[PDB]
Amino acid sequence: VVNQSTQEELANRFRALVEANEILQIPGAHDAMAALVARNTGFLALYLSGAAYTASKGLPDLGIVTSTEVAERARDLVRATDLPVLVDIDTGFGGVLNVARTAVEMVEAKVAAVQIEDQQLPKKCNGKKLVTTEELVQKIKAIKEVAPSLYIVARTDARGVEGLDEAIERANAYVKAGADAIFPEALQSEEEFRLFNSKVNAPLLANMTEFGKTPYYSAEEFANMGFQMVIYPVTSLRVAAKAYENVFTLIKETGSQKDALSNMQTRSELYETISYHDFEELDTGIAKT
Amino acid sequence: QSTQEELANRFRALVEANEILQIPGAHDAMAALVARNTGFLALYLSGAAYTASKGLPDLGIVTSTEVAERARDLVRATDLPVLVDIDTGFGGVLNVARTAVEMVEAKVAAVQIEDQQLPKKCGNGKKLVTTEELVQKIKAIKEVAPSLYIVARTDARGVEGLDEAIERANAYVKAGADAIFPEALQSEEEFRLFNSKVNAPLLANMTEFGKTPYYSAEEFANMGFQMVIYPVTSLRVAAKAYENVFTLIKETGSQKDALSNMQTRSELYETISYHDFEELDTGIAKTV
Repeated sequence: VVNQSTQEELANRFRALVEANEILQIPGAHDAMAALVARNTGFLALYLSGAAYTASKGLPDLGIVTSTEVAERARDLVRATDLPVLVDIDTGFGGVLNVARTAVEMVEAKVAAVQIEDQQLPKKCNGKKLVTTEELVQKIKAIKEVAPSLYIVARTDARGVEGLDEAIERANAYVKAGADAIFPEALQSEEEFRLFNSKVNAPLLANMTEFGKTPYYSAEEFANMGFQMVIYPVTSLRVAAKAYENVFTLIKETGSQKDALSNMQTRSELYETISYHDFEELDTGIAKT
Repeated sequence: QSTQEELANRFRALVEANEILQIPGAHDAMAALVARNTGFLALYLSGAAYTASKGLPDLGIVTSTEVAERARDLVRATDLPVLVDIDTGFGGVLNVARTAVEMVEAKVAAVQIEDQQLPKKCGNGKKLVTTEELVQKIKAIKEVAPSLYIVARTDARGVEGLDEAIERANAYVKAGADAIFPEALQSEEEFRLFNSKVNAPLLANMTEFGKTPYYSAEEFANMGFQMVIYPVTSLRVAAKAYENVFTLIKETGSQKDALSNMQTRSELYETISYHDFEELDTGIAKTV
């Protein structure tokens, strides 16, 4: 709260990063603290996956979270860093109208971009089912209608369930509806990357998630195969939960945490990252005047 | 699963027990889950850990509603007794009443109130309220939220001395505090002398990089402590973890060399109890 950019300013800052020559590395941050470390690391864009946010709250990725829920966490990310944030919003949390509200809720939270997919949920009473191309298109039309200032990324899981060629047709159809970029989940080879890149006239997103169906290509490698941005969605929570495990086990069976001191953020680093000095100069600046 | 009153009396029995109660700080539900899986029987919600997780400084700028919110998230995920740091009650005697009720509704086992005087004037710094002022706040909680275990934190040692700290602590117990928190006692003889003249279960602050050495849980127990907290420890290890894997990704272009520092999918799978939700789904679909 010590001295920024508006939603469209953050949105236009996000587009230029995608339009830029170099590939846009987008790390996911489940909380505002992690968002700060990403900013301090040098990253220019932010990401919020439902998978990490749910796990952060101890819930499974089953769509049992509300759209407002995500908008609040996305707000903590923007407030703390003033960086362009890409938000995973599943299927828009409902029908065309729920998507519209979802879209507006994101703009209010000064979110630069959102990510909607073509999966069919809620699934009937553990499988990947898709909606009709028209159904997601309608959702895309709704977003552009109620929130034109919002950058759009469209996720398609058609490669797995339908096929490589049906995924491209869906992609180009999502593009003509208003989607600025395409998230093609589960492309299986370098050749599939390049062919998808050439057949679709839109920047491609890379899901660099761990222990998944994607080889650990470098960001430079994704850039040469036809991708203009790359995400590391659940990485933040992944290293965090592993760290809790270490320090908790230590305290539990040794009786102290004196062995994990090397794996900790010191007082000064917390102070600095949290910008205590800027809160002090504010209050003191008002004080001496 | 468990009611508030069941969780509160569970916290009480854990204190009355001879073995010292280790209470780690869990800034979020994920950290709370791992703490229970580690075998811990109680959780601590630090105001310093919470704020810094929300990218905010610990300057009393958060609401009691957003604290009870995160507190409830901790309780729901673990069904464990939770000790919540409510600072000063977030206002006058009236605000402490609502805060107490808010914590009860969030199924919180115990709360922690301070000697600190808030807000601080426009001019770092340290000052306290009057003894009568906090006693009134403790009295308010006992009246409004009797089902709530009360821990009173005093910071008189650093500003007013051990003498006033003891006199305040006993007045807090008289007000209804079930246990007390004596911040920053200077030595081991101050530990014993305080334990001697104060008639209540004592709490120990085992935070890092401070003026307190790293005793084991047993070493505190020998010195008379029944409970010891690890406030912002979970937040500290999470941050450095962010720093390492991000610097890796930014400088290398991949997270490949940090795969050994990550919780696997299957470990995350079993952590958030995905198996039980799936059992519930088909447990409904197959009964009809």
